[PDB]
Amino acid sequence: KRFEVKKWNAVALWAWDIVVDNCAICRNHIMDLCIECQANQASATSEECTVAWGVCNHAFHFHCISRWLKTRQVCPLDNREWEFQKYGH
Amino acid sequence: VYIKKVEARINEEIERVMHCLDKSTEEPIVKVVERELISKHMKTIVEMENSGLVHMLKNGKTEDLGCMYKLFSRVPNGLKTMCECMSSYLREQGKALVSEEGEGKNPVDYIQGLLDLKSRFDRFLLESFNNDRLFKQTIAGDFEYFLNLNSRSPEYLSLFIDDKLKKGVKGLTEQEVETILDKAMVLFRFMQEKDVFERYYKQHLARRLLTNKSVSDDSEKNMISKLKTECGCQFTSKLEGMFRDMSISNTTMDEFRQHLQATGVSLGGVDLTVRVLTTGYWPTQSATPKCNIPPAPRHAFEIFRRFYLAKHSGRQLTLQHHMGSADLNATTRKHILQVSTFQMTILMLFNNREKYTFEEIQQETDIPERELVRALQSLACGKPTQRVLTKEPKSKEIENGHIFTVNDQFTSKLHRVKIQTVAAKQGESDPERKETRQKVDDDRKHEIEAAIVRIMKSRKKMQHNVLVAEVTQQLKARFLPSPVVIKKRIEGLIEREYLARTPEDRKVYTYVA
Ligand SMILES: [Zn+2]
Ligand SMILES: [Zn+2]
Ligand SMILES: [Zn+2]
Repeated sequence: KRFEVKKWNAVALWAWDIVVDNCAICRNHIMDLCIECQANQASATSEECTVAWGVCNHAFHFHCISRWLKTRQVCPLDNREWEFQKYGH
Repeated sequence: VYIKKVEARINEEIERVMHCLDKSTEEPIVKVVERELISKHMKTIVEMENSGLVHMLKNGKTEDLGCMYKLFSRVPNGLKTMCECMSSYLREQGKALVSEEGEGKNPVDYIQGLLDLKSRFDRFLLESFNNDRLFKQTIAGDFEYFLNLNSRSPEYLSLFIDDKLKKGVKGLTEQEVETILDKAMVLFRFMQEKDVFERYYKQHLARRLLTNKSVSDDSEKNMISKLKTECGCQFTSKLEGMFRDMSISNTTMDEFRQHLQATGVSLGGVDLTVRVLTTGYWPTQSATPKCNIPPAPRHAFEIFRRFYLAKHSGRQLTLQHHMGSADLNATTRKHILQVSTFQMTILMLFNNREKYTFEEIQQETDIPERELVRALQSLACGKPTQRVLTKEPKSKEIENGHIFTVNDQFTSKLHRVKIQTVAAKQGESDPERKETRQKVDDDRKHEIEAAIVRIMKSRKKMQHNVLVAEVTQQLKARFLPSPVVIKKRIEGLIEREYLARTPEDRKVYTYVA
């Protein structure tokens, strides 16, 4: 051949079993609102109902784990202190 | 020359009064002499014209500044107008420097000039004003007032620090590097809107760590120390977590290579270098791109995906293309090219069959829209005499039916020639600026809500505008209060539980969970 690849420097991103189809706290989805918001509008009045990403690569609705912080303080699928490293998908 | 003359007059008057008159003899004499001379010359001699205060400061006359400071210090309200005029000159210079009208300014040069001006003013202060507190306060206030005039000032500071950190070709030794870093952090001290600064610093960290390594290997840590001491125990810890994640990635990559060497079954896996990162630390590039991966690379990635889905059962190895690089071995000698994971698919298609066009690479490739054209022009359009992908229809604009060819280009004097079309002159185009502005707006939106839900759970309640002052004071060192944004966002939480903050019954808030 005329051109051949010798080295590769790909970067691999990983995500845990967040279950994009069932929120691990509310069991609706990784998007499309939550149990306490339901309808899309539901008198939104600004604020937000996006996805929250932790330091453990877990994803839930911001509302779900914001409320869950009052029940416990360690991400339910593990035993790690939950951070708020990202907001939204 | 008037200041020297009046100083001599004061000296001779005090000498005469202390030698030719009574023992004390000096309080009313010196008071009235000052009130006549300085209190009348103060208003007009420093601002009118013909080498007053602004002109004697612009040219850099240290002795004039020192003697003016030592003379006007005796009379009250002299330092006040001195600092007022100095602040006016500083505002004029900043407006002349922070001017936004006109495109084509180098951010690194702009930050270098601003830091040079700051260092010059600091040197003048130290040499003449004897480190007076009033002058320092006035210059700090002037810097705070004039620096936040533009919203791309922290971005330009981040670009300057990235340029200084990528390679220490200027100032090889450590003393000048330490001094310039101290000056840079001092300049950053009198700056607002720290959120965009942190965001762009993290983006620069991602750019400098996901590219060729061995940039400083110790000055990066010096800079983390500086930011920790300045910004605080906040996001410098998150950058340390990012560095720990990078360490995990490299230690696991070499371990997996060693395990594959023992197996002796790594076919597509040759001299590979796979980095494992976490979603939270590094933002997704645009939309996680996808396209036909060259055969050998594809196999390597599939084996690595098996390794991650089995040992760390759960790690979803998502494929992407807007990151990384590669070394393409071409072949009169064997010169190795370089592809930044963008031209690999197009060149592989060329290897499979030459004489292709835009339609061929847009039909049997399933490649994103614009990042494809960016790589296509990085390969052919606007390329110096090192062309690795030539075309017959020589034109600036990109057509559809254009055939692609290859050239020798013996100008490369080595076997490792790279095409660094990316990371060009800082253009900071409108779409990327708008999207990062929206991202930082959402960042502020969560930053205010997290603070209000973390603080107010252990605090008192507000009636109309009590707790908003506290929440703005807590974020005073972060960014602007944005009263309308916080007012519109605090009233959205009433729709559900956990401190609904009832508007009509604004007398007692639910202190529950
Ligand atoms: Zn949920
Ligand atoms: Zn919700
Ligand atoms: Zn977790």
